[PDB]
Amino acid sequence: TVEMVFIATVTGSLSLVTVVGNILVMLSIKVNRQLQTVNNYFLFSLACADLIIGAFSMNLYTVYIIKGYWPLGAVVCDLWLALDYVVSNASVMNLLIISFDRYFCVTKPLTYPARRTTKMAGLMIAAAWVLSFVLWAPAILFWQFVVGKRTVPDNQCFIQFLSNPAVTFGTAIAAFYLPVVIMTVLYIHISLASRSMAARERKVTRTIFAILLAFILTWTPYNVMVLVNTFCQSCIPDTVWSIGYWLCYVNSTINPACYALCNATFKKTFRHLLLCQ
Amino acid sequence: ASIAQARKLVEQLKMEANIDRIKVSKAAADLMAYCEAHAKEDPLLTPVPASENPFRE
Amino acid sequence: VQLVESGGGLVQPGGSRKLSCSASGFAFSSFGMHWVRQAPEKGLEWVAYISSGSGTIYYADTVKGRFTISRDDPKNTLFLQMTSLRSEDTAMYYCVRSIYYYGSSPFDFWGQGTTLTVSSSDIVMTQATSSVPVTPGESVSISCRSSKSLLHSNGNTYLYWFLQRPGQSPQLLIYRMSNLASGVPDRFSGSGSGTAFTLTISRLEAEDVGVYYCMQHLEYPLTFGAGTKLEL
Amino acid sequence: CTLSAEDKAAVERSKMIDRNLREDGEKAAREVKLLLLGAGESGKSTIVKQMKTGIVETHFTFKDLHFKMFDVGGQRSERKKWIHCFEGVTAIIFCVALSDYDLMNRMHESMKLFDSICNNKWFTDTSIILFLNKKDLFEEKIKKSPLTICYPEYAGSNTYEEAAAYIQCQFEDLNKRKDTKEIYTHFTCATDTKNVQFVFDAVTDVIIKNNLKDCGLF
Amino acid sequence: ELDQLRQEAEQLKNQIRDARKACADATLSQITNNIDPVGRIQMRTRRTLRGHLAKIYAMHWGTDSRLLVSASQDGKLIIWDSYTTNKVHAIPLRSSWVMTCAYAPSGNYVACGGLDNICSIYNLKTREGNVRVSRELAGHTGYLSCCRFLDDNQIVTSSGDTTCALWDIETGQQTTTFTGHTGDVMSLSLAPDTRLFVSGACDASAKLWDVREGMCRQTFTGHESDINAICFFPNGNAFATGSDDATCRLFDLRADQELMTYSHDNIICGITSVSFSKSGRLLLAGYDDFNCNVWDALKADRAGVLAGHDNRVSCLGVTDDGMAVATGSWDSFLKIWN
Ligand SMILES: Cc1c(Cl)c(OCC(=O)N2CCN(C)CC2)nc2sc(C(=O)NC3CC3)c(N)c12
Ligand SMILES: C[N+](C)(C)CC#CCOC1=NOCC1
Repeated sequence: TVEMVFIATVTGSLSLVTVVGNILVMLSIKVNRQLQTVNNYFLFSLACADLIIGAFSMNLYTVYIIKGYWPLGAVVCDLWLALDYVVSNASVMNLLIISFDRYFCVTKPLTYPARRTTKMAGLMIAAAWVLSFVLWAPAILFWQFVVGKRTVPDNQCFIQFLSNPAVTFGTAIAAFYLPVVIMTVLYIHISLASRSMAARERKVTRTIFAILLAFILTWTPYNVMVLVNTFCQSCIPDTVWSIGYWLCYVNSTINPACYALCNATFKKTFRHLLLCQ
Repeated sequence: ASIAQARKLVEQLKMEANIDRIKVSKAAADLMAYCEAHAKEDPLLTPVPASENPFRE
Repeated sequence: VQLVESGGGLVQPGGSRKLSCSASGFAFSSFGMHWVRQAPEKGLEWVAYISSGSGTIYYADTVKGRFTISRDDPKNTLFLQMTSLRSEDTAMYYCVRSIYYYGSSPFDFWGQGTTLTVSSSDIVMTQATSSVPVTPGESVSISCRSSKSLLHSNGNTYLYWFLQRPGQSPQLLIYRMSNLASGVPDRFSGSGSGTAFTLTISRLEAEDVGVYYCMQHLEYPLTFGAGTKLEL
Repeated sequence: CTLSAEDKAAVERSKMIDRNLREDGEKAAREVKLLLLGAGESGKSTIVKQMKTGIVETHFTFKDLHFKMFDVGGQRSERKKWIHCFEGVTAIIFCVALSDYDLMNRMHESMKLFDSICNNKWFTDTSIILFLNKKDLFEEKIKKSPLTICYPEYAGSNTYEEAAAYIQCQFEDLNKRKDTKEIYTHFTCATDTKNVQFVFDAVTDVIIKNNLKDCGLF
Repeated sequence: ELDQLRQEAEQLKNQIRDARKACADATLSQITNNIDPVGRIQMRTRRTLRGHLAKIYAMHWGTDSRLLVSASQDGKLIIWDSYTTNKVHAIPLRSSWVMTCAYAPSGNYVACGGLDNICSIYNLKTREGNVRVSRELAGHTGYLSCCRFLDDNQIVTSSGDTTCALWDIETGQQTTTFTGHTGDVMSLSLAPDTRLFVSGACDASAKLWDVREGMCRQTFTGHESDINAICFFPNGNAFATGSDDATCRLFDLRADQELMTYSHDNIICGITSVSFSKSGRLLLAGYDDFNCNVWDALKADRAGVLAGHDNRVSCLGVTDDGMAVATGSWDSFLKIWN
């Protein structure tokens, strides 16, 4: 059990480093007035969502793993699953609105940044979060209530509504694959618009490929292995979905670090904070 | 033009030449003398007490 | 920097009328305007407050809710709508402009104003004497005492001294105790400590005779003292 | 609280002042500031007249874009002493008279000026929209006399296309760094109305650069 | 003609430097021996005034030790309060490229000098309250580098061309043209008695002048590059100048020679602004490197650093009463240290 608790401490250290990174990036946003631009409100919202997911997912998933089954109560477990899943959807829709921001910035830079002002960013972040909540949280909490019985087992507490994938697949596709499709489309167009010097194109295209492929590699596997189970259960054993969970959480971990490293001023402010101590 | 400019240069040069001058030791003593008299009145030199320090709160 | 008001007149009790003042020759937007009304045989009392950008609005306790005051910067006019007219409402209203910053002189210019007539928890400003007899060329001192200490933590007192002439609108005299206003001769001076305050006039000219006024600015009822006449 | 009523009115005034400052900064950031420069006896007045003391600021809007144009060439002082004040300009409109090649010589003086300006530490990332003037007169003068007089290292002949390409590449190669900035060149003459169009296009390209830098998508 | 005059000028220069060497018997370092050092001095950021949005070039405390005037890269000259960090006035000037901040001793006028060789006098306490252009002083051929105030009636202006000036406020014409210099001019700080003021050369020449007569009295040399900022000792007998050579050099007006240099091997970046403190014991000097430094005027040993900015400290000033010091750098933020 010593090796397993060591792995648990490794996961905890990952949680600590990701929450530290998020808090550092948002403190950098706060202290630096230039970083408080309208284009960074979206990044601040993403950093907050990453704090939420990293702080309230790692420890509870480890204490799920410790016994294999869920040790805590059904209501608290369902609340935790609802909160984790809603913050995940909030993060992904925030990334989508960031992609829309990028598209409008590059395609039409003459009038759009003046037209957006600052109310538009707040309206976007609030709308994204509330849309994620209304789309996903109440079905999560109320699937057991509607049927009136614990469709998932009490011991291995899980997400409830996957017991019937028919109601899950369409809305999950609308929540992820459509964001996948439109984010990839917008990034392809942002490269094509930046085509209108060649080293700049190569390196901006490399960065957009890096971000898009990180998003795909660290989000798609979970939402294809939750989709393929619409006809079988023994195909994917329980231990397999751990890698999918960790893969999504690695996506959440790498979003802020990559986004901060992609800008010089972010790491400059990080060095300033380190010097200040 | 240039000749007159250089002539006024040399006129100014003898202007700063003819001045009466004090010894550098006396000058240093006078610079220190102003410091000692106003040493207590200097707020940055010694930590001013909190109550009469108006910038702290 | 003239301030002229329009409206008012004989109104049946309980009626509604619009009281508007026109501003010209000075930057209206930065300034925070005021309304103070005077009965024909009574001293003044504060009525309403407006701020730059209309962010902050305050009223007197008696006139709360019933009145509505809103400034129109592009129109360069401040207008006050008048409701629930009573015998305590009939008066002449004074248009007051004030700017608030460090070293500012709030309440420095007062408009002529207009008269409105109808059918017929506050700190107190007290004045020891009224209609005091005085001789020209002498020194006269008038006391205005506040129930609440006006010194505050900033160390600056907040009593404003105003001078009224027969048939003339009041002007600012002491924008803060021991601080003299522009356009005012050096004869006037002020001094006081704690709550006990006084205004000292070194010499008296024939023009500078009439009712004097004192107020407070720590809090917002903006109370005035009962005026003191000066008798030759 | 423990603030006076007039102190609260003053903090309200400070908030109003901050709001006005925010509005002014928002409407000023969207404006594009183009630093105009050039060599001695350059056609700066001519290029200003084509569009639409010390500094003569120019106000004009093109395609819903208010431009700032600053004919700083009429200063007659030490550049490296106040050129730090011009950090952050969207672009540096450079002016080089082509025809003054036979005319210490004007072309090499302007080349030294360009080397300094483009390699100044304040303009590490500000793109330069280079302009070359009087193409027709330069062509006539090249047909009259060869360009080799100004350039001892010239290898081509006396033809318009090759001469223009040679001088363009010589000016472009002057940059010590070429990844952070870019040099946009337009051969312009007196009867060239498309100058405002080229300025607009170069400003669009550079502002796409700036926005992509700011967004961190890089 | 020319040869004779140049050679006699060289002979005069040799004579004056030899006579200065005759006067210099013992240096200030030897004079101030066995004296208690001030020790390490640390001053925290009491206030960070964040009104501005661009580079800050100049800043000047007031006589009341209460109000701050801060120029900026944009057309703003927002006047600050110190205790309650309000914005008393916001001045929308026209020549956005400004590098001067002059605050009248009476607190009634504030002056700014743009890069367009124009010094603009702004009224503060006026009927119909808002800042208005009092006068537009013109007549220079170069950019205004620094401006001061004798009183509400006269203003001394350093200019890019090698000439200072004592202006008239009522009539725009200047009463005395101070063209007895060479190079460029950067800094000028008046004496406490408003009688003598110096000039900040671009060729290491701190020239003391006379406001009434109209010619130099004592020419100073000693740096190998341009001198940026000058500030008088509180007595008005000496001053220390900060050049681009990363050297603070303290002069005097009764020996016309150096007293001591302030140069550290670590610092290679030059001085942008220098300003003494009360009693003149400290020597506060801004630096091109993202840091400000505290010295001692009698001993070259360095006091505590004054850092915290993200860009070079372009201006520095100490309150007249000496309570505290504010720092203004090219980051919009201005820090006041006590
Ligand atoms: C959410 C969940 C469900 Cl819904 C589940 O049951 C799946 C199932 O039987 N299907 C497929 C066949 N259909 C007829 C009905 C639905 N099995 C596991 S296992 C595990 C985990 O996370 N295991 C971890 C600890 C290693 C889950 N989150 C999970
Ligand atoms: C299930 N968990 C919250 C652990 C991670 C996940 C997921 C997928 O959820 C969504 N994808 O796109 C939109 C919502």
